[PDB]
Amino acid sequence: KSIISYNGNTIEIPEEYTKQAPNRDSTWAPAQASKTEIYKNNMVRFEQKDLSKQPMPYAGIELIAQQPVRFVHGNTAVCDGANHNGPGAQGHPKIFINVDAPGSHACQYCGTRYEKEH
Amino acid sequence: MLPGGPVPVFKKYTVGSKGIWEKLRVLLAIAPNRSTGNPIVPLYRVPTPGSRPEANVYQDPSSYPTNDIAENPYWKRDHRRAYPQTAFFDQKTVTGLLELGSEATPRIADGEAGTKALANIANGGVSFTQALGKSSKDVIYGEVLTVNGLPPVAPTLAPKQWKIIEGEAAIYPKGYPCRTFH
Amino acid sequence: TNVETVAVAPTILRRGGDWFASFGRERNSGTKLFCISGNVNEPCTVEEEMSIPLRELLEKHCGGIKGGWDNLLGVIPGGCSVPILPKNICEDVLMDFDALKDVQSGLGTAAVIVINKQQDVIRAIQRFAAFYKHESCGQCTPCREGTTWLLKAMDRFRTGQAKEREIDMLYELTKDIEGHTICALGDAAAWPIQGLIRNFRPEMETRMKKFHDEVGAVSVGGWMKDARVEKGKVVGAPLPGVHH
Ligand code: SF4
Ligand SMILES: [Zn+2]
Repeated sequence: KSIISYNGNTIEIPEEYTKQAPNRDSTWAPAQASKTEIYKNNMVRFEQKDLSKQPMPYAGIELIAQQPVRFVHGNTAVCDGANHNGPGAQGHPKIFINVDAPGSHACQYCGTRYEKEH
Repeated sequence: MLPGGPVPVFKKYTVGSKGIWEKLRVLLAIAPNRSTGNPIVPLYRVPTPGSRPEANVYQDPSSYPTNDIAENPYWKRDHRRAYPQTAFFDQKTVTGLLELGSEATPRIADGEAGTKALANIANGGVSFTQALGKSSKDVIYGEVLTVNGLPPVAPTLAPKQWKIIEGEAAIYPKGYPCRTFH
Repeated sequence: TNVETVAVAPTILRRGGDWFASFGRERNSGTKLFCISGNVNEPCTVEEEMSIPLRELLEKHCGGIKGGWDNLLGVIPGGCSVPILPKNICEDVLMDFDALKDVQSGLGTAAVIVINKQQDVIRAIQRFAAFYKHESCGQCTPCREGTTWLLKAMDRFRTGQAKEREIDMLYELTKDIEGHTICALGDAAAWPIQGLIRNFRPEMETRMKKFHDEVGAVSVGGWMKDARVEKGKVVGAPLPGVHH
């Protein structure tokens, strides 16, 4: 990608590093700065540096859309992101989701979805 | 021996010598009791803290009357909102205790008469020196000083009667310029 | 007013009043329809003077108890809004407001509900709690919530899924309701469980021991040791009452 600097020059950056994350291009929030506006404002400190080795973790908004929906019999689904493998809580506070309404419903802490069997 | 040593080597948990080298060490040691100080690898810090079995059975500890679920109201074990007030006593509030008395030893007239008697002192009606001179012997010797007439001493909450240990129990022998108090 | 309270009145006025005072004890005068029901030989509806003994009412105007007077576990003399009575106190207790009040009960609509020993009294009380849950108007906090807690507890005590100290917890839960409501339905939702606890405690404890032997150990709240939230549901333990 070729990003135009403010001072009239250009900023060449390869495509693998303009993506907001290795699994998603676009931003997932209105106030999020896109990588192009980042570079365009901060190339003085990116110039001789290697972009392969900079931190580029995966996004969760796309890895949680992949997770299959869960189902239940009733107007409630209980969630507690508990490991069940090691001791202690290790999860998030118990949350009872209402699932009577036609669509899926997600926990507010984790994005796991629940539905009323249909 | 005393309750504080000396103790041998085979009860100290240190890495020592073995064989002829032990005989040589006990020969060439100022005090053969003493240890190298290197801990014993099989024991010290084993099992490692990140592999203790006891963490799976662990549960948050508690005490009975506070973990009781039925007759355990908080307003009985709320010790913070029961905090003792900071009392304040200016000369006015002290002369009233002198000219008058106290709930334990009243000397006050009944009715609105005694009420205005309190009121005369609430304002500058009678002074502290005036009621110090108007105080009979039973007042002072029994409410300011002691019954014996002596003044009170700086009180101690938790008194300490000291005692000296000398000779064999003492931390240091007699010659040294330090001693030992119980 | 109650229907009967005005329905009688023309006759009390026509006929002089004093004879009505001649019925019953000093402050509990007159006649009172009694709707008997339950495990009685002959369920009936009858009219009698107040201060009549409970035992004559059970034996004469009806067919006595089904199975004999000593096949009696308890009796409820005012409907569900009144604590149950034990057999010891049904031997000589008059059916008036005062004496029933003197045994920590009361006369309601004078509807007697009888219960033999072949019955699960705990099933009767949890049913009354499910009723009051269904009839709470949903306005004031203690009835909205306390009734559902009481149901969730009584459904567990029915199978033993509890500890013994949960009964004293339950007594406190009723005291969380007994005076903090608007209407009287909150007190009426409390009292029968106070009467069960006061009298028939060992049956509760015995069902609990029966659970501890037949299923497994239990903690506060009906959580066992293998209980877990797996995939939106609790799986490691039975769940009493859930039907939805
Ligand atoms: S106690 Fe009475 S007023 Fe309050 S919520 Fe229950 S039914 Fe309604
Ligand atoms: Zn969740």
